[PDB]
Formats: sequence, C-alpha cells, structure tokens
Amino acid sequence: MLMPRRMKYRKQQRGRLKGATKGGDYVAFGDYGLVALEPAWITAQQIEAARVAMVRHFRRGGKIFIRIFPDKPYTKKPLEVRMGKGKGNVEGYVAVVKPGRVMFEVAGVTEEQAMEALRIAGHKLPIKTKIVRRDAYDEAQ
Amino acid sequence: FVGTPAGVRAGGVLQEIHRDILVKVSPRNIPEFIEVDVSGLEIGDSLHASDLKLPPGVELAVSPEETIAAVVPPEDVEKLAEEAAAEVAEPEVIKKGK
Amino acid sequence: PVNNRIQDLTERSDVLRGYLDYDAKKERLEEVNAELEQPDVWNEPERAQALGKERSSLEAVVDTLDQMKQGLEDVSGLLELAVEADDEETFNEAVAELDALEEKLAQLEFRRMFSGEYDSADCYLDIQAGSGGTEAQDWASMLERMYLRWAESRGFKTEIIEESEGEVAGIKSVTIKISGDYAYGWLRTETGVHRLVRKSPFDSGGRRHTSFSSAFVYPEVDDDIDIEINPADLRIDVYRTSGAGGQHVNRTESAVRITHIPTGIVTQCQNDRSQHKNKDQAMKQMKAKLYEVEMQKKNAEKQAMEDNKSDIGWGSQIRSYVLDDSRIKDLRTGVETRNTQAVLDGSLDQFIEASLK
RNA sequence: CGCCUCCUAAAAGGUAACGGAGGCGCCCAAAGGUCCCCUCAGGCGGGACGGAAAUCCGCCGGAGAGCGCAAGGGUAGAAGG
RNA sequence: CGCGGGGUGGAGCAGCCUGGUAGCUCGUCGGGCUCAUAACCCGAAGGUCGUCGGUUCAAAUCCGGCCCCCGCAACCA
RNA sequence: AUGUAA
Ligand SMILES: [Mg+2]
Ligand SMILES: [Mg+2]
Ligand SMILES: [Mg+2]
Ligand SMILES: [Mg+2]
Ligand SMILES: [Mg+2]
Ligand SMILES: [Mg+2]
Ligand SMILES: [Mg+2]
Ligand SMILES: [Mg+2]
Ligand SMILES: [Mg+2]
Ligand SMILES: [Mg+2]
Ligand SMILES: [Mg+2]
Ligand SMILES: [Mg+2]
Ligand SMILES: [Mg+2]
Ligand SMILES: [Mg+2]
Ligand SMILES: [Mg+2]
Ligand SMILES: [Mg+2]
Ligand SMILES: [Mg+2]
Ligand SMILES: [Mg+2]
Ligand SMILES: [Mg+2]
Ligand SMILES: [Mg+2]
Ligand SMILES: [Mg+2]
Ligand SMILES: [Mg+2]
Ligand SMILES: [Mg+2]
Ligand SMILES: [Mg+2]
Ligand SMILES: [Mg+2]
Repeated sequence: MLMPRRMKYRKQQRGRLKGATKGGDYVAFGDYGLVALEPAWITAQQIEAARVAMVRHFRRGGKIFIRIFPDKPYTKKPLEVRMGKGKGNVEGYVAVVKPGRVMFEVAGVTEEQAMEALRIAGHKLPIKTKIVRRDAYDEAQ
Repeated sequence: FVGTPAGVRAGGVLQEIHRDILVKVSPRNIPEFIEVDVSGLEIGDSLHASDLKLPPGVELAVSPEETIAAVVPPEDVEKLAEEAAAEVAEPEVIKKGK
Repeated sequence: PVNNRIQDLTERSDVLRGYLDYDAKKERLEEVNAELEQPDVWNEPERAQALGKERSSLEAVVDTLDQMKQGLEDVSGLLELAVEADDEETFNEAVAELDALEEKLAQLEFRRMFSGEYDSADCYLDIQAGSGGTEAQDWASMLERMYLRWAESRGFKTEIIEESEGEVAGIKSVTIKISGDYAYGWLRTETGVHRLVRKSPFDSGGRRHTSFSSAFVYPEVDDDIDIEINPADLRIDVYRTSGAGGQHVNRTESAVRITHIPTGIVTQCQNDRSQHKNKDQAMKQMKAKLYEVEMQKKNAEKQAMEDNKSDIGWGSQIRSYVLDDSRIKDLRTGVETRNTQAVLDGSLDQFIEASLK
C-alpha cells in the first residue's frame, strides 16, 4: 500500500488536528465524493481497505480517485519497553485529515453505484463520513 | 461532450478534465455551450482545447495545450491480487551531511 | 501431396479407434441413452450427472470417429472432381473442410496428453548410471546427450541442472530442465530403465556386455516453502515460570505454551523474565515445528518416489537398445526400429507418441 | 559526558527530555594583507580523437555555483576566480 | 534499536582501518603423458565485492538505513 | 595408484 518513496526525515513530531481542512474541500475530479466529517490520522491500511472496497463493488468499470496521501510516518516503541531510550520505530504511514476534506472521488459510474461504493468505503474508515455530489459551488472553486 | 466515446464501449470511462473552458467574449455574445466530439476517443486518447471549435466571436483564453478530456482504463478486480502481492521498496531517506 | 495428407489422417484415426476402444465405447454410449430416455431418471439427480455428462464424454469420442471415417471419404471424391474439370474452386473447397477435420482429429488425440492433471509444466529429466559400471556411465552419457538432441528438435530449453561425470569416463547423474510446452506430457512416457547391449570399449577382451541406466521424469511444482498460520487455530496458554526467580516469578505468568489445535503440536518457553519475550520465542519455535512437519510430509513423498521407481537393474527394462544387431525394442508396446544410431540421435517420436496409450 | 550547526523553542533573548538530525579535537606561508582585472551552476545548438561529463564556439541564465571540511546565516554592487 | 565481528569468482579465504591494482588454494575449460583413468606437465577463462539509497573527481574500502550470519550478554527480586 | 559387469 501507499507510502512515500523517499523523504528528507524518517520521523515527525505528532502535531495537532485543530481546524477545518486547509484545502482539498471541493470535488475536483469525479462526480461523487466521500468527505471527512471528523479529524484523524488515516492509516495507509485504511486507505487501501477503502480503495479495495470500491473496486470490489464496481467489479469492473468506473474510476476511483484518492485525494489523501499517507506521508506522515507513525512511531511505536517495541512492546513492553520502558519510557526513554529515544523515539520509537516507524511502524507505518498515516494521512492527516480534518473536517471537510474530500478523501475519495468516483466517476464513470451510476449514481446508485457511487452512493453504494462510497458508503462501504466509509465503513472502512475510523471517522464519520459524508457522500457528496459535484456542484456548481465546486466547479466555481 | 457530444457523442459516446469508442473507448467507453470497449470498457473505458470518460474523464472530463475541464467541464468548462476559459474564454474572452462580449456579454451580447455569451454562448450556452461548446459542443465537443468525444466519440472518436479510444482508451488512452485525449482532447485538448485546440480541438475546441469556438463559436464565432469567442476567443480562447487558455493555452491550446490545455487538455480537456481523456478516456482512461476502468477499475478491475482482476488487478487486485497483483496489487496486494506488490512488494514495496522501503522509503529512502535522503542523505544529509558527509 | 494432398492425397497423402489425407492418408495420414486415415492412420491417425485408426490408431485413435484402437486404444480408445471404438467398440467398447460405441457399445457403452448405447446403454447410457437407454437409461436417460425414461422421464423417471431424475430420481437421484446425482446419478444423472455421471451419465448425462458421460454421454457427452462418449459422444465426443464415438461421434467424432464417425465424422472422420465419413468426412474423409467425401474428400476422396472431391479432389478427383476438380482435376478432371479444371475447376479450381472445388479444390480450395475440399481442403478447407479437410484441415478442420485435421483439427477435430488433432484435438481428440489430446486424450493422450490430457491424462495427467497438469501436463505442460517445464519438467525435469533425471538420468542416473547404475548397472554395467563404467560401461553404463558411458551408456548414461549417450542416453543423456540423446535426450538433449530430442529437445533440440521439438523446441525446448536444455538447461542442465546437476551433473556428476563418471570416475573413469562417462556420467553418473544428470538433471535437465525441459522448459517448454506440453513438456511433461512428451517425456513422461520415458520414466524407466533403458538397457544397452553391445561390445564394451572398457572390457579387457572386448566382450559383449550389458549396461543399464535410468531416466526419471517429474513435472514442475514450485517452492511451496512456508505456509500461513493465523491465530484462529493457535491456542496460547499462559502460566507461571518454574524454578528460580524470586517473588517476581511467583506472582507472574511469564511462561507461555502455544498449542496448535489442528496439528496437535505443543511448544513452550520460559527463558526470559517477560511473558512476551517468551511468547516471541514460542512463536519462533512453533514456526519451527510446523516447518519440520510440513517438511516430513514432503520427505515422505520423496521416499514414495524412491520406493516406487527402482532399480537400474537387470530384470527392469522398458526399452532395450542393442547395437550389435541393430535393434531397439521398446518391450512395453512395442516398436522394433532398426535405426539404432538414428534413435541415439533423437528420433524418439517413433516411441513417445506410440507409447502414450 | 566538552565544543559547533539546525529543529523541538510557542515571530526578542533564553528555555528541558536516554527528544529528531548532523559535525569538531583540524587546516592554510597561502587558502593571509593590499591593489588591479574577471564572473558562476545549469540548459540548448555546433564541434578531430572525445564519451552523460576533458577543452572550444554560440545562445539562453540574479544566482540553483563557488566560498577547505557539518549545518545555518551571508554573498557575484564578492566574501568567489 | 542489547554490545561487536562478518557477507568478495563454483568452494574456502586474503585485500578495507592508510580510497584509484581485486590476489591465494582448490575446482573448471583446452592441450599433453597413458591401452585407459587418477596423479603429474603446459595454457586459459572466471568476481552486481549481500543490498538500497551519496559522500568524494573516484568507494570492495569512508558514512548511514534494511536483510540474513557467527560470538557475547539478558542480572537483583 | 587404478581398469567393474557375458
Ligand atoms: Mg485547495
Ligand atoms: Mg491510530
Ligand atoms: Mg522515549
Ligand atoms: Mg466510518
Ligand atoms: Mg486552489
Ligand atoms: Mg554421482
Ligand atoms: Mg581395443
Ligand atoms: Mg537469583
Ligand atoms: Mg509480577
Ligand atoms: Mg561537567
Ligand atoms: Mg531553518
Ligand atoms: Mg526564539
Ligand atoms: Mg528555565
Ligand atoms: Mg559524534
Ligand atoms: Mg600555514
Ligand atoms: Mg577562504
Ligand atoms: Mg594576493
Ligand atoms: Mg556541447
Ligand atoms: Mg562530447
Ligand atoms: Mg563534449
Ligand atoms: Mg549556494
Ligand atoms: Mg576499485
Ligand atoms: Mg584435462
Ligand atoms: Mg552498509
Ligand atoms: Mg576405486
């Protein structure tokens, strides 16, 4: 699954999940979108589970767009160690997501399919989500 | 986008890069559409703003290189197994210092 | 030459009616049609399967050899009606529907190749010396090079995997990778001990001398190394360590035991003070015990090969290449070609195709 | 375990953790002073040996080169040659 | 992520620390001696230096990350 | 040093 091919630094401070999305809040490619309703770190394994969920549903046809990327390394100390002795090892990669982010989009598919595919994908995600459709408002952005 | 693309019949999906186009024009002259013949597009093919036939009195305000449509391959479950067994080379950290 | 390319279709169909028993299938197909006609045949729909698809399995045999004996007779009158009239369309129309019956016949001849699950795997060929001595290690080398020229003809890959050249002169063992299409199907009917009778160049007083060698053929299955183990059938037990340690060994369940439910294999650990530094070990050792057992299945299968092949010895031939009176009898079937030094060059088609029955 | 650079450090300074990353224990008799002159990296085109890259020619170029070595700041209206 | 030692032609090993040449033994290929083989003699071929990322004009060699490998350590309750 | 097996 998804992870940066290379990076300047191995490990990152944790930071914060304050505020609405910086950007990425309007439909930009497909006809329908799955938008994040709550702040979270989305794991690469979640993204892929959401991805595979849609393509399994569409079965053949349609196109999925993934608008989030896991570039944030995740750290965990080896189990049953004590505090101290430095920062834990990189165990995976996550995407920071805030309320209003359009995470996925689909196109080339019927409304019924897009609603259904995006619903299941949401069930693979650790946050509440919303299915949306392309608007004058989006195109106007 | 007028026409049903040949690519779509062969299993593809028409990705509409621009759903509108930027143009210089007079208010007395505001068009409702610009038709585009997409029926010629196969899977892997694209249209640009150069293939846009402009109605009279309407002037392109973007580069003719600006691409406006494409017919792309569809999603395929048959591809999923390959995706899962795809092994990744671990991320490279760019060398700092000496 | 076209009236000779229908004569080869007459020979290929008679050999197809001989081994397939044209009479024991024209008769068996008639008893299936007598049971399925009754509407009261769907009483146990399991039985109707093995007869309705068997009737289609005998109508792909009996009815195909009926449309080959009649279809070729209608071509023996269509090629002489275009010659005595200078009609050049009646002669393009008596070969088009002649090369389609040559595919109906070639397809039904793949009842010889479709008899072995997976008969296209890039098989290997193992020739071993034995019997005869130095004479047979020479004989094993001649039999080695013969199969190489065989694969050179029909279009395969000849990558020698493992050799062992003989002490004096010759070859003790060879392993060849016959990478190709239908590769195992062709060389499958070579598994046996080939017998050589001739004047040995190694015998002091140049006597007539018998030497044997074997060729064993298996298809290609892959690595099949490690097998996945989910914790849904593992049952990890926890308890307190035993022996020295002090208080922190009396009130601590630091020892683990991982019992695999389907296999029945148990394994414990108690080395380190941590329950999971021990559970790490117990997964490790547990992987090891399953790797042993899944190995013991295959080594048991290996001995099944050893114990069912055998033995590069005297009363154990399948073919006898005797170079002192120019014959090669394949005492299995059995052809009697007199071109000894042409078979040693690789003309085994004479044997392979005839011995796939 | 002392010293230097960046971040953590919350737009002055300062600010901890067995927090995230690197370097120093030298070197230069010129790699110093002062006058005078010069301007790079890279890309495109052309060109004997000759190449992705030797030197040459042309055009494009505000600095992304260079400044002995880590990093940062600085810098061609030189601190670089 | 315990400390420290390694991975180089087919096999076993040198060459690293002081950066620009990869060398030794066996094996292997060709030719000899022999009726024939071994031994012996003459001649030859042969190596991404475990990888991924670059430092330097230049890395088997210097510096990190990962992968296996050998040794030590894992104590007081 | 060695040379099986009619
Ligand atoms: Mg935006
Ligand atoms: Mg989490
Ligand atoms: Mg810590
Ligand atoms: Mg959800
Ligand atoms: Mg924008
Ligand atoms: Mg042997
Ligand atoms: Mg003689
Ligand atoms: Mg004690
Ligand atoms: Mg306790
Ligand atoms: Mg002090
Ligand atoms: Mg900074
Ligand atoms: Mg400050
Ligand atoms: Mg303070
Ligand atoms: Mg240091
Ligand atoms: Mg000096
Ligand atoms: Mg200086
Ligand atoms: Mg001076
Ligand atoms: Mg040039
Ligand atoms: Mg050049
Ligand atoms: Mg040049
Ligand atoms: Mg600079
Ligand atoms: Mg070198
Ligand atoms: Mg020799
Ligand atoms: Mg390394
Ligand atoms: Mg002996």
